[PDB]
Amino acid sequence: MRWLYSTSHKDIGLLYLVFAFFGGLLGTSLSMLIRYELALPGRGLLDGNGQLYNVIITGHGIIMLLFMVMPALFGGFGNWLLPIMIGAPDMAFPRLNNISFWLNPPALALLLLSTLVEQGPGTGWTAYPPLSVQHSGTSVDLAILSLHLNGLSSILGAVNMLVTVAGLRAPGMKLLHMPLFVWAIALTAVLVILAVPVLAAALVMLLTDRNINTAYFCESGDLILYQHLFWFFGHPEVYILILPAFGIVSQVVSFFSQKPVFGLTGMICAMGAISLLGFIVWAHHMFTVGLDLDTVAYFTSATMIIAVPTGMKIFSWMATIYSGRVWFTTPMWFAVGFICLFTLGGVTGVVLANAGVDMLVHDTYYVVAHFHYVLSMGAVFGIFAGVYFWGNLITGLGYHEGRAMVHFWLLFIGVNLTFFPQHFLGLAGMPRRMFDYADCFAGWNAVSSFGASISFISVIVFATTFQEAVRTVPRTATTLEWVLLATPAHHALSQVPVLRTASS
Amino acid sequence: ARAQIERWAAEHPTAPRVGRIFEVPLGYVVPRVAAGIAAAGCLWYMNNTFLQTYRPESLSKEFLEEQAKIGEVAQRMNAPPVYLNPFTNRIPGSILGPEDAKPE
Amino acid sequence: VQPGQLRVLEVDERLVLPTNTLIRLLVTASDVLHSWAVPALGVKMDAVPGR
Amino acid sequence: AFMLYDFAVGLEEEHHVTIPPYPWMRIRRLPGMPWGQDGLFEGHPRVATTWP
Amino acid sequence: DSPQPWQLLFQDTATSTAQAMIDLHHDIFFFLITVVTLVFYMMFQIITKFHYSKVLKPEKLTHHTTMEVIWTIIPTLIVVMIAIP
Amino acid sequence: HQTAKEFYMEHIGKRHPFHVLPPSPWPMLAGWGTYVSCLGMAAWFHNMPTGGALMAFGMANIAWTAITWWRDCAIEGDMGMHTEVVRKNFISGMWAFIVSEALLFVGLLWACLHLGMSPSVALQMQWPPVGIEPIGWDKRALVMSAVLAASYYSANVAMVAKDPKVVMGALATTIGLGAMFLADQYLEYNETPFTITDSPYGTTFFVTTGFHGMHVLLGSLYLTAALMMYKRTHNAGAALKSSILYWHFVDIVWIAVYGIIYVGQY
Amino acid sequence: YRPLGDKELWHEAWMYEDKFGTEEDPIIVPSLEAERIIGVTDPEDETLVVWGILKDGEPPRQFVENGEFYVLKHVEYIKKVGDVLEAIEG
Amino acid sequence: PFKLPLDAYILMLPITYASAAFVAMCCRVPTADPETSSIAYYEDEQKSAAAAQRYDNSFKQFFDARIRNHKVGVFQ
Amino acid sequence: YDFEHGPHYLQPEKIPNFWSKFYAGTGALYAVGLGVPLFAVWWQQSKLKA
Amino acid sequence: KAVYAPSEYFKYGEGASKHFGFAKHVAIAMTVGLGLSF
Ligand code: HEA
Ligand code: HEA
Ligand SMILES: [Cu+2]
Ligand SMILES: [Mg+2]
Repeated sequence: MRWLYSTSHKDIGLLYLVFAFFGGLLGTSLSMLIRYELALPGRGLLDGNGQLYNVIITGHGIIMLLFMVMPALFGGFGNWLLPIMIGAPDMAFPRLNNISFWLNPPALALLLLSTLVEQGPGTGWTAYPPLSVQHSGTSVDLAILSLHLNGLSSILGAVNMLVTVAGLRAPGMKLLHMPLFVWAIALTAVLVILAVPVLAAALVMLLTDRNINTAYFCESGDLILYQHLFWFFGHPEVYILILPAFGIVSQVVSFFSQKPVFGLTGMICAMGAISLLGFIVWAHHMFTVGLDLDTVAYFTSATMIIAVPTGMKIFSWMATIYSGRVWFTTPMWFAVGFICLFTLGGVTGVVLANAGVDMLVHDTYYVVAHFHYVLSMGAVFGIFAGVYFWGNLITGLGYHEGRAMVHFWLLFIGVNLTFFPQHFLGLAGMPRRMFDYADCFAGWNAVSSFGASISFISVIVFATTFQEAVRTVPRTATTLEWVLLATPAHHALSQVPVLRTASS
Repeated sequence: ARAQIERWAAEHPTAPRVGRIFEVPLGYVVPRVAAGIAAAGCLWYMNNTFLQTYRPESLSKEFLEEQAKIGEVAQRMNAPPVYLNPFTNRIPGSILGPEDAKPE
Repeated sequence: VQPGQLRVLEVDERLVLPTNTLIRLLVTASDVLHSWAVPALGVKMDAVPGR
Repeated sequence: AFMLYDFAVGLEEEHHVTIPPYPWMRIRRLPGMPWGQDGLFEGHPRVATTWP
Repeated sequence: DSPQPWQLLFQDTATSTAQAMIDLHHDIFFFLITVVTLVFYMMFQIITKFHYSKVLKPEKLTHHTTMEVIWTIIPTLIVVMIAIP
Repeated sequence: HQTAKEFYMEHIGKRHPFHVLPPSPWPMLAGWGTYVSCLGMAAWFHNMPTGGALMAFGMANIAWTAITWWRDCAIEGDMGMHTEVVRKNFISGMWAFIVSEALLFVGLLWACLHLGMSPSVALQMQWPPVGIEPIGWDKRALVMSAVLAASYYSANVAMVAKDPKVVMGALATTIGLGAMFLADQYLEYNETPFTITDSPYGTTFFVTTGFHGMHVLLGSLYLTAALMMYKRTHNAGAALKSSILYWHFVDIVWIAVYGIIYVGQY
Repeated sequence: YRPLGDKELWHEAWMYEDKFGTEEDPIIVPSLEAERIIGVTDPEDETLVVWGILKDGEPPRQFVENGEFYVLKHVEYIKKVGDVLEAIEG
Repeated sequence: PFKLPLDAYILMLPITYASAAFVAMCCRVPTADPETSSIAYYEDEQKSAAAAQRYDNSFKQFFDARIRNHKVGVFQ
Repeated sequence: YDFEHGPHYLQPEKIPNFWSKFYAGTGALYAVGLGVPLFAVWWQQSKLKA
Repeated sequence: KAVYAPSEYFKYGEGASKHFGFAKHVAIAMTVGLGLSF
């Protein structure tokens, strides 16, 4: 009854964290079938089924995108940490926060049920027509309705987050004293509210094309219109999944350096510039569909601008570590690893922005290596940095430092050996979304499938890190959740704290 | 900024503070990651050995030796054969194919 | 396939194109989306039903 | 006043303008409709059958 | 023409357009190498020189307007140098 | 129970002006109602027998859960749990929901602008397609625009009035004017010489006007629910203001809908 | 008391006191419980926040360097300044 | 809220450039060739060809003198 | 323990047999999350093999 | 006798960055990167 009828933010955030762990387990299971079909030339364990391989990659991409990183960063750490960090007693709409969580298990259930109906939804996670429309049966409708339910969940969560930050701050605390995780969650909520309904409209058009015999994307329609609407949604979507990671990395790096964050207003402005530029660059996913050269020209020139705010954020993190008193712990290694390895994920994005180069590497494994650098090593490292940072506060359990270092090194080795060879495959022209490849692509495919098993082993080793905790008493901190007891009370902040400005 | 550091170091007593960059000793970390890498290698080997339903005939040693006899040469239905990828294999521009070369 | 040929990549009927000549290629499709990609020539354009 | 005038000049006028079956008219990618044969709210189908 | 085993970079070309694309890619990679080298070397030196066994207590450094303007203005020049080709 | 109010005053009410809720069963029931209705909708698309009844069953359960949730919210308002800052937060949440619905309509009208502006060879590059007789602006649609502008002004009356009879009469006039916008859209949907299956023009027209009509119906029901709370205690608070805000949003949406579809023939 | 213009009437002043708490004259923080979290900014930097915990029956305590001293006092009512004492306007 | 630092206006120069370019690209599309709702637009061959070549040459004519000189790379 | 009004909303050292149920729940979570895709593979391939 | 807050930071320049040589390390990094790029 506690975990079904909750109105507290700390319980709903923990429910999000557990649901995100379940989604990560499902996606990791779906990702071993991909790398085990792709280990050797010919036909592997899927018995030469291409529809089943397409179903597997569709389900894997949708699950790891929407049901793992999004509920962990936005719904998980955001719901637990936002009202404590700003000093709010609760969320603004506590029963809306519960339906924000409780629309996610119906969506995941519909997505998993679509795999068992007819031949499944083998379309890719983008679901381009007329491939989505040609599929006889019911599975594609279930997958798109799963997408609708997840989108409505994210919209309602963003509504609650935006009213909470605006209207329930502590007295004396303006929008200058909030830590950078709060700013990241607020800008993420703004992006969600602006971008998700475009996807909802596009999927409504897809439903009417599939089932109502309409003419949105058909013989007499326009198939480029779907790609326009979908990528206008989908490129803000990948900055929704990465800004809370920036906030977490700011909090972690600031903590263990014994220093405040370098260039606070520059950090906020860089996050805002990233948020604003994400809505006008979306047709960098559509360089090969046959657009006019002026459109291609503008979207090439505009996409390269996003590098400058990100470079300022990275150099500001490095200046935060600079001239400090740094103690390297397990969450600290997950943030230094973030800084060193998100750079490798962004430099290839610069290459992909230039449309002349993108004529060669569109829909190859160069793209895949890029977006597994920025997601499996930017967002996953951000998720795991906060688990070893706030875990004793959130769950009450400590962790063994040695097994956590074992888990970190296993994950770090297993991801640098899975996707670094996928660059060379894509430069040599190996296409995406294929299970049988040419005989000369065998060596890097073997190395990548070797790396995936190391990744799976590090997934297994993570379950053995938890242990009992030691509880102490706080006196002072720089953020408001490190003066609370571990775990805090059900109504944390019994008295609402105020921020007093001194005579200076 | 120091007090939250000292509080986190008390709630996480297994994390050592001894004065070195890698605080956990490598004698603990290296054998366990080696064992994990070995288990991953065993899973990869099991997939390669026992989980294939069709091995291609173009990877048999007879096909491979007969291909290595030919080299990187492509046939044409309207022309003499041509050396594939002439820049990386350093074919000079005068030579177009095997048969058109007719070695001196 | 037979030795000297490439597995997966080989077709039965090729496309014959002269060199040193300006060629117009009109790419389209009949049922779903496709893409005509030849990485040696630097050409990759999507085949869209109607375009 | 004009809407109350409109409510009395409603379903009384008729159109007999039959439309030939053009490729963009009466799309039937899936046979029929989920509720029947004709469209919803459609009591007087216009596109012609038996196209001479 | 056709891909090769253990291949790193692009295939060989038969048009001037594709060779122009590959040359643009290598020109971008010229800048990327220097960016990654600077980031990795500075991260290593910051990690080694500011460990707590070396540092008695940290320094207060929240802002530096000159360095902020410098690392804002240098990558924008690189962006516009890349964009025109 | 008698000390539950005492405990609330001792620990929550006298310490901060924000509202802390007791545990509630309605979010979970609404989520699994969405699950049931999605299964019914997917079965009803492909003419599976007893699929439309299942979709109606799931929608009826969602409607009942939402009605009981909103009755609980109204009860909590009547017992004085909401201060002024809570009501300001209610209007802020309504503004965020309005922004989301606005971007939904922006994505919907993007399709009208794209498909109408550059007709394709499949249409023999003629917009509007031959056979299609488009709906004119010089007719019943202009009467609809007049009625909905009158509804805008009458809803604007009830926002500023202080006499309760004026507020009730203005709200009833706004609701009755909204009901005439929908009863006449039904007449357009019956007299129109095309279908949603006839060309992208008919497709975009019916989908966009249907979404607008659904929003008109939701706003009319929300204004009706805000009036009965005022008919009882002569006080509505955030229920009156947010319903007026939503109604003004619907009015502004009709300007874009009329000026893109009816005037621009897109 | 600091100027109460542009201050919300329920912010419970003592935070808006016109005093710099010294060792020999601390700022008395009222509280409904024996402990309370308060937040003090750096006197040389508005952007930096240190949150501390004051306890009932303790000596004066300074949170930031060169900052105010504080003493907690357990009370049954906290003056919700904005309609408690400026309506008095004494 | 706070005072924007000196970086954010160096940020705002290419951001304003990108926003202006986006507005211009959106504006110049309904004043182009294929955005005509008739087959009778192309029966006037002089005006159609003139409008289409005007749409061709704009923003390309700033690049013709370096297209002809193979300025397609940072280095040569 | 009193989760609503006690000092901690989660007291994991006071559930009886906590470390047994915790490992049982973790094992069940790993089992379901790693075995649901394999059941979906088995289900589709058993329909073609008919 | 009251509870005093401790001195928590040095001023930038007299702690452990006086012996770092920031510009020297940036010059070394740019030299190595430019050598590899060339
Ligand atoms: C969230 C993004 C994300 C992540 C993390 C991953 C992780 C991995 N992915 Fe990929 N992948 C995609 C996003 C991601 N992927 C997308 C979008 C596609 C395209 C689908 C389509 O085309 O439709 C794709 C497709 C894709 C391909 C291309 C297949 C094809 O082209 O057909 C390959 C090939 O190697 C691959 C492999 C892997 C491997 C070995 C990992 C490894 O990293 C394994 C995972 C290991 C982890 C450690 C991550 C799990 C994380 C947790 C368990 C943390 C949870 C913890 C808490 C919540 C506390 N996946
Ligand atoms: C975590 C999510 C995430 C993030 C943050 C990014 C970030 C970026 N991405 Fe990407 N991207 C994806 C997720 C993401 N992407 C996904 C999922 C796809 C495939 C979708 C699909 O089809 O399935 C994709 C594909 C994709 C494409 C389309 C290619 C194609 O599919 O054909 C492009 C093209 O422009 C692109 C570019 C960029 C750029 C320029 C950034 C920039 O934001 C990166 C900026 C960072 C840096 C540039 C490094 C830091 C900068 C410095 C250290 C300063 C030095 C820099 C310079 C001097 C320039 N990525
Ligand atoms: Cu993108
Ligand atoms: Mg593509």
